[PDB]
Amino acid sequence: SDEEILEKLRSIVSVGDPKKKYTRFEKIGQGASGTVYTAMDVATGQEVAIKQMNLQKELIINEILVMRENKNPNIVNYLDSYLVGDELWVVMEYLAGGSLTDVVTETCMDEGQIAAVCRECLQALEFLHSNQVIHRDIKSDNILLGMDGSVKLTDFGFCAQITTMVGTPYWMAPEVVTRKAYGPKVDIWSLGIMAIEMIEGEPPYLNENPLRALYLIATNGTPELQNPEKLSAIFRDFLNRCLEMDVEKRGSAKELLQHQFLKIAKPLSSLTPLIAAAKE
Ligand SMILES: CCN1c2ccc(F)cc2N=C(N[C@H]2CCN(C(=O)NC(C)(C)C)C2)c2cc(Cl)ccc21
Repeated sequence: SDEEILEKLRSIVSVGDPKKKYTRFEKIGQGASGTVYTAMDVATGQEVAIKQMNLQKELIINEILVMRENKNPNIVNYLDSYLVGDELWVVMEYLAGGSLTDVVTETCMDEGQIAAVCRECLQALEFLHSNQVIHRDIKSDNILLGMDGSVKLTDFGFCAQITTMVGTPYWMAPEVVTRKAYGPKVDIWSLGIMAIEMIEGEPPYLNENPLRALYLIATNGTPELQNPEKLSAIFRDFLNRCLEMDVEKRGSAKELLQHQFLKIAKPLSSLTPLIAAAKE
């Protein structure tokens, strides 16, 4: 029953006032789905991320329980949740070293550094997909980095869902653009686009308006590289497996974690000078 659901939700969310438990709020994102802030956990002295969502309920209960019971080092993990009147606040981890967008727009990554990042992102995807969660918004903006090179996937555009056109145009799979065929493989396509961001600094068609880019992806399908000859055969093979037109042929996160390209990954510490240079 209706009221028995609101009482179950009230029993699952954390006790306390998040306006008192968190301080130094700084708005980092906003859209029609909600607001994202960074904040300081008063008790722990750790920087956190907080998503605030209004009325837009039994699904909420299972979704909260799933993220509270399932943790992974390559995602910003659920820390707490609160009901503030009609709003639901979700507190999760945060990394303040910067985003992969900062790194790719400011610095040049080598194949060893791209392989390390791809591996960490693939581990996050494998975890989410095993919990029937499809991200739908994989892109460099959603990869937070720690100063030590640690990698955490976030969902600050509110796209992830347990299995309306969702995502960011340049990173969308063709089957999402043409028929909204969401599935784990759209995250693999998006990772392939993010791997292109790491080589060229941008996804394909970034110079075009986002709506035209949809028409370019729907017609071109598998995007072409500017200078493929500058890449190893193993990296090129990894990209082809991520950007396969055939959904079935496209590699899963589990399969791609076995790819020979990831075997050349440099330690995550190799990203620290890029993070530092991208920050300033
Ligand atoms: C905040 C942790 N979080 C997560 C981190 C980083 C990400 F990139 C995605 C992501 N999304 C998850 N679940 C989805 C599904 C439902 N949901 C969601 O906020 N539900 C409400 C609004 C709270 C009810 C997003 C997720 C899934 C698992 Cl198994 C573990 C942690 C998760």
